[PDB]
Order: sequence, then C-alpha cells, then structure tokens
Amino acid sequence: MEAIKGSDVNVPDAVFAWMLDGRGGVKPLENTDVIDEAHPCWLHLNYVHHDSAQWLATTPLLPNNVRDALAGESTRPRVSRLGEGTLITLRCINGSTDERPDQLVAMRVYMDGRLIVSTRQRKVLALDDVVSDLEEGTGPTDCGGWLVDVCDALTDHSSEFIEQLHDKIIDLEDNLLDQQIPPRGFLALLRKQLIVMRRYMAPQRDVYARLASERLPWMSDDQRRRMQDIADRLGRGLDEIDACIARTGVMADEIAQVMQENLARRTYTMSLMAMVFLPSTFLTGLFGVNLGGIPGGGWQFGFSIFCILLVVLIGGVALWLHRSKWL
Amino acid sequence: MEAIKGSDVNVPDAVFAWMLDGRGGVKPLENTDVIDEAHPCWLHLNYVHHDSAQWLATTPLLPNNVRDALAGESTRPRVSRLGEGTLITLRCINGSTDERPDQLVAMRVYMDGRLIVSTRQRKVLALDDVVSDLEEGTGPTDCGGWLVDVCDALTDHSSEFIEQLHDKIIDLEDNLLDQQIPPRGFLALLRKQLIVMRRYMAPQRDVYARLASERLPWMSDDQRRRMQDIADRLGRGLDEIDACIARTGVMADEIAQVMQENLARRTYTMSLMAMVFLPSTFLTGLFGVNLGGIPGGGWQFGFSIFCILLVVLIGGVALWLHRSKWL
Amino acid sequence: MEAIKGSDVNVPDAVFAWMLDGRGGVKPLENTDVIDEAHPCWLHLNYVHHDSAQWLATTPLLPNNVRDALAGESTRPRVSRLGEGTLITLRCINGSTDERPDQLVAMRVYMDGRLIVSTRQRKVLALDDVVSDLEEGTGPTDCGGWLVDVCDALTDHSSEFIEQLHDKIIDLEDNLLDQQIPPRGFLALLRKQLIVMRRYMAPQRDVYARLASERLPWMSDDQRRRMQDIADRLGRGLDEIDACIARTGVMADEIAQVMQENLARRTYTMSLMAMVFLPSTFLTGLFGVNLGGIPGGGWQFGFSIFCILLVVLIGGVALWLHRSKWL
Amino acid sequence: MEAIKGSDVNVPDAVFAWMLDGRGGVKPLENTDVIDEAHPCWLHLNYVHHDSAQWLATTPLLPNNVRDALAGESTRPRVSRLGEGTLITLRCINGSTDERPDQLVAMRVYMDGRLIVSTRQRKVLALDDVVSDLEEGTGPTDCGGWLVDVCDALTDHSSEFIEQLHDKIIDLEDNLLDQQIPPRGFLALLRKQLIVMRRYMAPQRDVYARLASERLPWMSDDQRRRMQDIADRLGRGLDEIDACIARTGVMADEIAQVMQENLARRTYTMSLMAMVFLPSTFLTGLFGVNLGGIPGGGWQFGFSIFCILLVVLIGGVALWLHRSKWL
Amino acid sequence: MEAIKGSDVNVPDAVFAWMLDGRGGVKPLENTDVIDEAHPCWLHLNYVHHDSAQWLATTPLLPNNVRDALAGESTRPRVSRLGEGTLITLRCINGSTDERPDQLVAMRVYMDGRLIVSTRQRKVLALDDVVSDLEEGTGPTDCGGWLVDVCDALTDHSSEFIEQLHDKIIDLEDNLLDQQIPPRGFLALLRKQLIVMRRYMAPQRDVYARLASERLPWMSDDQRRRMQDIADRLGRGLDEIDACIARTGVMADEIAQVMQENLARRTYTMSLMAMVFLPSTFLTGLFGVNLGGIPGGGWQFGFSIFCILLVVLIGGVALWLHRSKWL
Repeated sequence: MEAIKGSDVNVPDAVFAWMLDGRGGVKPLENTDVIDEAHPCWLHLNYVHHDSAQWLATTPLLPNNVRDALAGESTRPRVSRLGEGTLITLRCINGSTDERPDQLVAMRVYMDGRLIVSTRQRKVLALDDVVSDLEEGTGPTDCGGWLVDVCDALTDHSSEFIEQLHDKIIDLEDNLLDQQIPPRGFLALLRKQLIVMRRYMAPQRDVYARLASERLPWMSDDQRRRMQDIADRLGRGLDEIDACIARTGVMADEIAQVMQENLARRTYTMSLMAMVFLPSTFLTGLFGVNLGGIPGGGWQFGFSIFCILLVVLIGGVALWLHRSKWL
Repeated sequence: MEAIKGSDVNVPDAVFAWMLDGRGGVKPLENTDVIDEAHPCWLHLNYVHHDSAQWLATTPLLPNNVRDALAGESTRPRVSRLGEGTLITLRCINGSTDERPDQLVAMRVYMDGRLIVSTRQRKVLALDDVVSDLEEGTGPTDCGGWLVDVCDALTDHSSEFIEQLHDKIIDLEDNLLDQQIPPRGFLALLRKQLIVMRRYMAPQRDVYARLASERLPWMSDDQRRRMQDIADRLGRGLDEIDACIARTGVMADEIAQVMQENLARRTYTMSLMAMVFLPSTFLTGLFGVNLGGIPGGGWQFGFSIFCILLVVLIGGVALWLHRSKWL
Repeated sequence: MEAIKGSDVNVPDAVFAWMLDGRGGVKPLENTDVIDEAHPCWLHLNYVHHDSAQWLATTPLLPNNVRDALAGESTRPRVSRLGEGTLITLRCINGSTDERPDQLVAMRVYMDGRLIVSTRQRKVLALDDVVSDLEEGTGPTDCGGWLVDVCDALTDHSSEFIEQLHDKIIDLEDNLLDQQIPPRGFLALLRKQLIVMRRYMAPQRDVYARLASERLPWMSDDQRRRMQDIADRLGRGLDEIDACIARTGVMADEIAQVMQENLARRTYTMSLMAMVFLPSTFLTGLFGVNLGGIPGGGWQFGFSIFCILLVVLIGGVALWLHRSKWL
Repeated sequence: MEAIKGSDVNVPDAVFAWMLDGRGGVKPLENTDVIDEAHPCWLHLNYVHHDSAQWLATTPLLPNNVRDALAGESTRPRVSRLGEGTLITLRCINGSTDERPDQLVAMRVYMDGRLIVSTRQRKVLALDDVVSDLEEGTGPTDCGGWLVDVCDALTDHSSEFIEQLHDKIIDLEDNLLDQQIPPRGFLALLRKQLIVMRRYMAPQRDVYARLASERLPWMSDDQRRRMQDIADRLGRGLDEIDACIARTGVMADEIAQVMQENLARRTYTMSLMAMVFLPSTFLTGLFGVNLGGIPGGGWQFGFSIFCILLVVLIGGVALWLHRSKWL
Repeated sequence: MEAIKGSDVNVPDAVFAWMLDGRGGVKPLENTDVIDEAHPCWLHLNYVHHDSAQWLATTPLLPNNVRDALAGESTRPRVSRLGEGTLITLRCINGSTDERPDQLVAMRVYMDGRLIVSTRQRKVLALDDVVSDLEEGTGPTDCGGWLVDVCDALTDHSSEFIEQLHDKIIDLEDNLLDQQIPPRGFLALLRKQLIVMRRYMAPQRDVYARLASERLPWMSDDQRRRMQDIADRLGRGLDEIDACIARTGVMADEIAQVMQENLARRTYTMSLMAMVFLPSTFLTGLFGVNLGGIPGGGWQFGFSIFCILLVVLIGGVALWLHRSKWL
C-alpha cells in the first residue's frame, strides 16, 4: 500500500482516466505513471463494459468486499471505512432525456488519499459537470477537492430538482384559482418523485456529514467546512421537500374535497331535477289511464287546468326550496 | 482587514447606509468615516440594482462563499460561521401588498462586528420597523442591538401573522353553527400558508437559538438572553402553528365528511322519493296499455279506485318507512 | 431589592392582596407592612383595570422585560429566569357555561422569594380554589408551596376536564350500538378542544419539569418532589389526550365509512329499484304506443299475459340477483 | 415504624394477606406477627369496602401522598420513589365475558421492604395466577419474587391479549379472498382496544425500566435481569401493537376503497341502465302522443319497424362502449 | 461442562449437526467427541419432534430461561446475554408458494463459544443456503463466522424480497398509464407485507447492531465490522421499505382519487342524461293526456312541431352547458 504503478490502473475499456496536478490538470494516464498522494489520479468507468468488470473484480489494488460492492448492487448512499480505504457512493438524478420515474442514478467511488475509482451504469450528468469544468483547469486540485466538487455538482443539480418540484407545486395554486382540477393522474407522479427523493437525499445528507464529521487523513479542514455546509445545503433542500410532501398532503386531500363539492353541486341538479320528476306520478297518474269513468269530463278545456296546477305544484315546492331544502 | 475607510463601502446604487452611534440613534454615512467596533455601521443594499450587484460581487470585505450567497438564491434561513465572518440569512412575510401565497421574504446579513450589511430583494416589514426605530433614536445601539432588534421585529410580525391565521381558523366555527361550509377552495391557502410557515420558522428557530448558543465575539450576554427567549418565543409560536395544522386536519376532515353526509342525506331524499315513485311506472303498467281485453270495465268509476289504492300503497310502505327503513 | 414597603405593593384596584403566614392561614395586606421571605405577601390583579395597568407597568418592583409580559399579550405558557426574578405564565381550564370553545384561560405570576404578582383577565378556578383554601388555615405556607398548590388545583381540574372529554369519548361507543351516529358537527368540538388541550398542556409539562430542573431559593426539595410527580400527573394527562386524538382519529374515520356504507345501502335500493324499473321500456315499449297495426290483437284478454310476463322478467332477474348479484 | 406487628395489618374487610417464606409458600396472618424483610408479608384488599378505606386512610405505615391516590385516582400506571417507600401502580386486562371495552383493570401496589400491599377494584386474573402459584407452593420467594411473578403474570396475559387481537386481524384477510367485507363496526372496537393498549403499554415498559435502573434496596440482580428482559418482552409487545395499528390502518382504508368499488359496480349498472333507458323516454316521445297528425301511419305494421330501431340504438351504443365507455 | 461429549448433544431426531473445521468444512457427529472453541459444534433441530422436544427441554448444558425460549413460542427478533450464554433469535423469509401472508419464518439460536444450536419449526431457506455453503467447503470458519454468514444469507434473502416488492410497486405505474386501476384487493397484500417487514426488521436492525456493539469472546473484530455494515446493509433495507409505505400511501390515496374521479366524470352521464330525463313530463306532459279540450288541434301535423321543439329545448340548454354548465 505504498507503491502504485500506472499500468494496472490503465484499463482499455476505461471510459475516463486522469492525473490531478493540484489545479484541475487534464493529463490522461500512461503505463509508466507515478501515483501517490502527491499525484492523485481520477478515474471513471462503466461496469457494464467487459474489462471494466474484469478489472473491477480482479485488480490487486482495492480490497475484496469493495469489489462486488462496486458493480451495481446497492440502492442506497453508503459510506464505509476500510482503514486506509474509503468507500463512498451517492445518487444523482438523471437518465436519458426521458426517465422522470426512476430518479435513481448510481455512482460508486472507492477512494483514498492516493487513487480514486468511480463507476456508473447510466450517464451521470453531475460527473459530466465535474468533467466539464476541469478542461480549463479551474476544477479540483486533488481527491479531496474532487469529492467536494462532485458534492457541489450533486447539491446543485439535486437542489435544482428540488426547486423544480417546488415550482411544479407552487404552480398548483390553480387548486383555488378557478378551483381547476390538476390533470388526471399527475399528483402521484411528482409526489412519488418527491418521496423517493426523500429516501435518497435523507441518507445522503448524513453521508455528507458522516464524511465531514469524520477525520479522513487527506482532506483539508476547509474542505470539511465547505463539506459541512454543503451537507446543510442538502439539508434545507430536504426540509423543502418534506414541506412539499405536506403541501401535496393538503393539495391531494382538498382536490378530493373539491371534486366531492362538484358531486354536491351535481346533486343540486339531481335534487331539483328530481323535483321535475315529481308531477310525473300525476302526469300519467291521471292522464295515462284507460278506465270507464269521469276523470275530467265535467268541465270543458281541461288542458290549461293541469297546465296551471302542475306549476302550482312546481312553484309551491320551489317556494319550499327557499325554506328548508329537505323533507 | 483591520480598519475600513468610509468611501470603500460607499455604494451609489445602495438603498442607503448609516452610522450607528451607540445611543440608539443613527447618522448617515460620510465618505471619510472610520468603520470599527467604536463606530459600527449598517449598510443596506438592494441586490436587484446594478452597482449594488457589482459591489456585492467585487468588494474585498467578505470572503468568496458569501459573495454569491448575498445574491438571492437560497430558501435557507441559515447561519454560516466564517471565523470572524458571520453570515446570517432570515425570512419575513410580505411580497407586494397582495400576495397571500408566497409569504417568503429573503433578507440577508453578512456580518462582522465592524460593518453589518443587509441585502433584500423586495421590501421587509421588519427592516422598515427597525428603520423607524433607528431614526426614531432608540433603535439599535450596536450590531448586537441590531440583531436583537431585527429579530424582535421578525418575531413580532411573524407572531402577529400566525396570530391572524389563528383567528382565521378559530373564526372557522361555522362547523358547529349551521354546519356552514367554508368557501370553495379556502383551506388550501390557510393550510398552505400554515405549513410553509412551519418550513420557514422551524430552521429559523434554531438559527436564533444557534446564534444564542455559541459565543460570538461581539454580543452582550444580555443580548444572548434576549436572543434566547426570543428564540423560544418563535419556538412556541410554531407550537401554535402545528397545533393549527392539527386543527386544519380535523377541520378539513370534518368538512369532507359533513358535506359527504349532506350528500348522503340527498340520496336519502332520492331513496324515499324513489320508493314513493315506485307505482308510477306500475300505474302506466296497468293503465297505459292498448289491449283487446277488459282492464277494469266490470266496475264503473275506477278513477277513484286507483287514486285511492296507490295512495294507501304509499301510506303502507310509508308505515314500513318508520317501521323498517330497509329492504 | 433588599426590603419592600407596604404601599408599593398596595394597589387600590387590586382584586386580592394577602399575607401568607406560613401556617397555611392568611392575613390581608396592610399599608405599613415590611414583607420579605419571612413575610411572603400575595397579590391578585386584573390588568384590564386602568390603575392595575398603571401599577402594572410603572412599579419599580419588577424589570422592564417582564413589565409588558404581565399585561396580557401571551398566547402561551412560559418560565423565564430573571436572576433573582422568576416569571411563570401558565394556563387553566375555565369560563362560564358558554365558553367551551376558547379555553384561553391565562394566569400570570411574576415572583421571587419575597413577592408574587398573579394577574388574570378572565377568572381562574384554580386560583379561585386556593382563594377558597387559603383562609381556612390549610392553604400554602409560602410562595413555593403556593404555586405547588396552584398546580395542584389546575392540574386536577384540567385532569378532570380531560377525564370529562374522555367520558364523552367512551360515551361514543354508540359506533357499535347499531352504528348510532354522533350529532351533526360534534366531533370537531371534542377533537378541537382535545388538540388545544395538547398544545396548552405540552409546553406546560416542561414548564413544570423546568421548575424542578434547577434549584431556586424559595422552594423545598420536597416541593421539588411534589413538582416532579405533579408534572408526572400532567404528563400522563398528556398521554391520555394523545391516545384520545388517536381514538378520535379512528372514530372520525369509521363514522365516514358508516356514511359510505349507508350510502351503499341507499344506492343498493336504487340498484334493485332500477332493475324493478327495467320493464318501463317494454311496458310502454309494447303498450303505450300508437301505431296502425296488430301488437296483441290476435289473442283475447291479454292483461294476464303481460302480468305473467313482467312477473317472470322481474322474478327472473331477481333469481339472477340470487345467482351472481351483478351483470 | 420498625418491627411491624400483625395487629397493624390485620384488616377484617381485606380480601386476604399472607407471609412469604422464600420457597413460594403461604401462611395466613395472626395478630402477634413479626413483619420484616426476613418474613415479608403481602396484604391484599378491595378498597371499595368501608373498613378497607378506613385502614387505607388511617394506617401508620405508608405516607400521606400515597394514602388517597392508592384508592382509585390514576387513569394510568406509574412508579414513585418515596425514599424507603416505593409506590407502583400497574394495569392488567380482565373482566367478565362482556367487558371487553374498558380494559382498565387496575393494580395499585404500595411497596415497602417488609410489607407489600395490593389493592384492586375489580378482580385481576394476574394476581389470581400468582395466588395459584403460591397455594401451589412454588410461587414468590420474597417481595422481589413477588414483583417478578406479578410482572410475569400480567405480562403473559397482556401478551396473550395482543395475540388475541392479532389473530383477530389475521383472520381479517377474507377482504382479499373474494373481498369479504368485515362485519358492521368491527374494526372500530378492536382498533379502539389496542389503541388504549398503546395508552397502557407505553406507560408500562417505562415503569419497568424505572424498576430496571432503579437500584432498589430489596431487588436482586438476577430478578433485575428478569424484569429487564420481561420489560423488553413487553417492548416487543407494543411494537407488535403499533405494527397492528398500522395494519388496521391499511385494513381500515382498503375496506373503504373496496366499498366504493362495490359502489362503482352499482353505479356502473346505473350508468349503463340509464343510457339504455334513454330510448324509453324518446319512445314515449314519439308514441305517447295524442295529436292530429301522421306520426307513422303511412306504412302498415310499424311495430316491428320501431322494435328494430330501438334494438339498433341499444346494440349500437353497446358497440360504442366497447370502444369508448364515454361520450 | 468443559469437554462436553458429542453424545450429550447427539439427538436421534435432530435434523442434523456438524463440526466446524475453521475452513468452511463439514464433519458429522459421533458419540466420542470433544467439543470446545477449537472444535465448534453446530446443531440444528426441529422442536416439533418429541425426542428433540425432550432434549432441548431437558438437556443440562443450556440454562433454564432459554429452555422454553428455544421451544418455539413467540415473535422474538431479539438477543439476551446469559453471561457465557447468548440467546439470539431472528426472522427470515421462506414458505412454499402459498405463504406470502404469514412472513414469520422463525429461527432461534442458543449459542456460546462452544456449542451453538439452532431450532426452527418450518424450513428456513437461509439456513439451507449456509448448509449449501458449508457442504462444499466454503462455508463458515467458526461460530462467529457461522453467525455472520447466516446473517449474510438471511439479509441477502430479506434484501432481495424487499427489493422484490419494491419493484412490484414500481410495476404500479398503471396509475398514470391510462390511469389503470390496480387489481381488486391487491394493495392490502403488498402494503401489508411492507408494514409487517417494518415490524420484523425494526428490531432486527438493532439485534444486528446490538450484536456488533457487544464485545463477545466468540467473535472477531473483523466480524464486528462486517456485522456492523451488514447491520446498516439491512438498515437501508428498512428505510427503503418505509419509503415504500409512503409510496403505497400516496398510491393508495390516489387510487381512491382516481376511482372517485371515474365516478365524477361518470355522472356527466347522470347530468346531461338527467336533463334529457327532465322532458318526460313535457313530451308526455302535453301529449299523454286524455282530456276534453283542444291541446293542439288548431293546427295540422303536430308531430313535426314537437319533433323540432324538443330539439330546441335540448340543444338550447345544451348550449347553456357551454355557457355556465350549471343552474
């Protein structure tokens, strides 16, 4: 655990491989590289690939329990102290352009003061962010700077998705503005994404703090400071989002309340339009009858007689409508 | 970073600045002033404005991680220790004069004992309150008096706000009188405002207690005591408000069941008038036909006969109404 | 704060003013009294009186930060340490017959080892209890035993209030008594008063524990023991009302499903009556028509034949109801 | 206070009283007995009796604050250290066959290191089981053996009861086996029963825990371990029961959703029957008319010609629902 | 007690027993065996067998309280140290195809450094898994390896089960895919199984951590570390599952939302079809009448008159639907 060679880390199926000068150095690896704490080496892999998997399960540099903890196993943000070794993994929020369900994006990093290795399956964009700000050399200095910078990308895109849900539900003032119903099958979607992001950020906050509260031998205390309030930077993100689970609590309840209000104002029409069904029992009840008797023969022009008495009934009960509305 | 000349902090596009005397009064900022513990000064911006933002990003008087932080991006009622630097950022309750949604107002203070700087986007009632207090002449003596006074106005207006929420919901005694329903879409914004007040007071409670817990090098211990019971003042304030989220809990559930049981009474009317109008289709059954036979011709004057017999049918099943009310 | 003259305490608009002998008896206040810890005198005010407000805000006997606190603006209980001074503010359970909403029964006591002040606005039956018990010689000895006995009266009066709503709740076993229904808009009163008992007892419990938390120069350790098990009395009242919001929760849900199943019986009757009004369209569909042809003229006396056919259709589909209840 | 005599504890209206030998034996009382820790004595009363109340209020054994409160006051269990005294009060569950509501079957036991005294109101089968253990002859050794045996008794019977409601609700899965509805009001009363058992058990493993850390002068460390793990045996007791309030949480909700599923079946039938009886009203529209014109007289035998078209409306719309189910 | 003979633990009706070589190997028992920590023996039984029942009821090697505890009686995911003894008792997942209810698959272990013994009632597939691990020679080294390996089996199996219903409720995306209903009586099964696995895993996570924090002689610090991240390996298991109680919380609410929505758009038919149900007292209201007058005889061909005026009623008020849709 004192000498590291550039050859065994040099993988053909490796996606990404770099040196770290201490500035943001863009230097791809060789087969004759000196790798230490003075020369940290970023990697990035894809365990779907062939020799990424073989080198992932066979390399003599990293231990055995972290071999098959590193090729698509967990559903959780673990950290694990391995003496000098340090396993982190934490989750990001992307996919293709279209997977709004399954906000799980794994990214797994076995790392120490000398050599890191990062591994993914689907395309992380936060790792694309930490790539895309180092070609000009303003990115990370070392592995500690790498870790706090990728936590800055994670809090930035995770925080943007937090406020993205937040202005999806703050767009739901439509529940009182006209009392417009939200679209059919919609609140379960972002409310689903909301609670699953509770169960991913909610251990990710103290995986960040469990980084920052613990003294790894190779951060700076400035990196532990910005790590500390970046852990809090996830923290009020997560109380924003369980404020949003409350807000979809009231939202999802009172939309059911207002559609049963639509039931009630429908049964206004069922009530009074059932009171239009009232004189039918005497509409046919005197007139659809074929019997040998005298129902209305005693007075000529009987049509206006029932034509006024049925609205004596309708207007009278209509005057009871402004009195009791029952019985 | 020992002393600061008065023109260095001087910003044209600032809202203003000031000079705290220590007697509770104030003096405006001059160009050749001395900024120290002997002469503390409040300086206030509006970071919407242009050179406000330029000085906000380019001054040498505050570190990098508070440079962008005073530019209006977090939903975080946060304190951030920067050694001698001390950032706080707290929330108030306004908008324009008309926004009952979005009761969030950001105010920010970067702070050391010499200069204190408050930046806002929109206006703050509390900052106006300590304005009228400070050209009144018995406002803040110093920066400690600044903090305890601005927290007195923040807690005072927030406590008044949750007070008028409390009498809006204790005004909801239409549950008992008439069982009168609240207006269509009205508890979504009371209950919405209520939970968002939980989210913006509950980190603010321990931003207050997190101020009063540590020993900053510039407060009096009397200001720590005032800070302490004002922290608990907002604390049991939010105990009133989640008492109110329980009270909108029962209130929303019982309005849902009371209009639901109103609907149940409406279909009770539909049921009773349904079995009252059983014999209408049956009277069309016996009497609304066209056959080559004898319907009732063997006995004269059947109109009195059937208009008796359906009525005694209705009264019979009406005795089964009070008798059974089933089947 | 070494000696107090009998006129500074003396207020004309004072409701009560007393002299704790230490023997459990009492004496009224005189004008030339020297009161101390050996002569712990007593007050009771009503701050809505104007001279009560004047002495309440202008006396030199209590500091400024508790001057306004005794003037009736709280929504809450507290205890605030003021060095030698000690503030408690504290709630009770009172009103006349027509105040079962708004249990806001305030009771404020600023005190030390020598003097107390006990201000109210509306009457307090606990203070009425110890006023009913101090003249008979078996009241309190001094201020420690005073607020001991005060907490005795209000915690067993609040305890019997909690017991009273509890016997209403256990009087709601009519849910299984043939599903007998609570009155229209009634559980919002028990549930509302219940949770407002949770809020106005819950900081009160650790007001009491916060009394016996520290040593104070005017209690006994026996009175601290009395304080802790009386806090145990109240806190077990708090678990009583916690289980009452639970049991009231399941009550409020089951009455809603009782309304749902009664409505299911209403539309059960509407379903069976709908199948009873299936032969409307065959009834008029063969018989109420007016066309130039032969519908049933080919066989004489067809009244029994449509009686037979609609009976076998109705009883037939009733047998299909006995087959599979649907389709 | 020392060398307690048998005449002091001799109560005629007591239920019984014995000595504890150490073997689990049993010996009745005399009037010349030496009650010590070498010969511990159990007393058992029924405090509703008049002389039981007289000795209960007037004995020179136990102090004043445990005199009255031992006779029917606490709605809840507790411990209370009284120096040498140790008040305990527990709760068990019994009745006749008919008191399954009101599971408050109390147990008030003042403990002193020589005389231990138990008062009940109604009969408790737990102490009946300890009675069977002691006339059995291998019951309690001493007051410590008394305590572990009574806690084992009502711990076992509490565990059997929570097992009884557990396999009541594990029978409640015919609601997935062809969705058999639970009987009327059945969830409410056992849901009530185990939630008041959350009002008892969560105040019971804490009174056992305040037996656990409480190094009493008369416990044994073996028996400390005995009521330690029998305390946590009750601990997995109440995690069973709040798991069961979750399980009747879901079980309470899903019967409501399946209730509206059956309601959706019958308004499915009301919908299709309403649209299939739309042509009835237009049949009366064309054929229930008495006017001087030519409705359909221009072609002979119109009965088949409209009996076809009503069928093609019915089967036509019946083909529209097989593609749309809507409008 | 020291050199315990293999004949003492030899049971005829044992399911099996072996030694542990320290390599993962397997050797059957004899009756001339010396058992220690150097030769660790594992027994596995089935306590329903009467010979094994007599053995574990009557063997003199294990203590008294663990005798009936190992006899298979109660829902115990717990641990109790007995000095040199150690009772652990855990829960797994097994059954045939038809035991998805009753997820209790108990395994019980009395153990020490020397003689470690496991009882069960129904088969555990995790114990079968470690049997398959040891019979090939790659099983556990010692009793500590036996414990951590059987924890690896059953946490792997419980972990893939909580994964299994975790992606069974992700197969509940029919909620927005056409808003397709879940099957009738289905979420009580899945929702049942995840709350019951909160009931099981929630004491089992800290039976694991309570093993890990307990310095035991028969363990190793490597197995303590492996014990601790297998403890948290489960622990992210259970926050996955209460995340899933939230996700079936929103799912179970919105299915009632969407099926009442199906009722809601369903009674559009019972609104517009109700206002085509109103003119039945008009189209027969003038025309199904038998009276001696002139209803429409003054103008010829009345059939094309109402044949258009019912259209100017229906289409006109149908245009009032596009105006206000109510009243």
